[PDB]
Amino acid sequence: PMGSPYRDKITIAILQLQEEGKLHMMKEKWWRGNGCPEEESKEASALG
Amino acid sequence: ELMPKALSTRIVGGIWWFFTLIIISSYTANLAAFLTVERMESPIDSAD
Ligand SMILES: CCCCCCCC/C=C\CCCCCCCC(=O)O[C@@H](COC(=O)CCCCCCCCCCCCCCC)COP(=O)([O-])OCC[N+](C)(C)C
Ligand SMILES: CCCCCCCC/C=C\CCCCCCCC(=O)O[C@@H](COC(=O)CCCCCCCCCCCCCCC)COP(=O)([O-])OCC[N+](C)(C)C
Repeated sequence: PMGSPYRDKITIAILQLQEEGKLHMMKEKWWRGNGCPEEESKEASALG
Repeated sequence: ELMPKALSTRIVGGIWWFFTLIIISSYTANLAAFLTVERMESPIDSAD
């Protein structure tokens, strides 16, 4: 809210998590899903 | 052993040589992929 005693406590706390890397660990925990098998997965090409 | 003599038949001899040049060249370039068979790749490789 408009002036809170919990902004600066979290502002320091978010900076701790990306220093430890846990904001990157939780990033790779949810956004990483199936690899979405790429366009370079030809494996066969009968010329048509 | 039979070769075209008139220019009326050289272009038929000319284009058909260029046609069978690209057919055999596209055949050999693709058949390297199909004899080098990419093996069985069941889409689980580790615990990750
Ligand atoms: C009668 C047969 C059966 C009936 C069937 C009908 C067949 C009729 C045949 C053709 C009519 C049109 C067919 C469909 C249209 C494609 C053509 C075209 O659009 O332009 C093409 C021109 O490409 C060329 O120029 C090809 C000719 C090369 C010159 C050959 C000279 C050989 C002489 C040397 C001899 C040396 C002798 C040696 C001894 C001295 C390129 O354009 P495109 O990319 O193809 O167009 C795609 C559209 N797009 C651009 C948006 C993607
Ligand atoms: C190994 C020794 C053999 C010698 C033969 C040499 C023959 C002459 C060789 C090359 C001449 C043409 C060179 C340009 C081709 C580039 C691709 C292209 O443009 O396609 C485009 C349309 O297609 C065209 O606009 C080309 C139309 C002519 C095609 C027929 C040429 C063969 C001649 C027949 C006579 C057979 C032989 C005669 C004797 C019997 C498709 O669109 P694009 O690809 O997205 O556009 C990229 C354009 N770019 C790459 C230019 C930027």
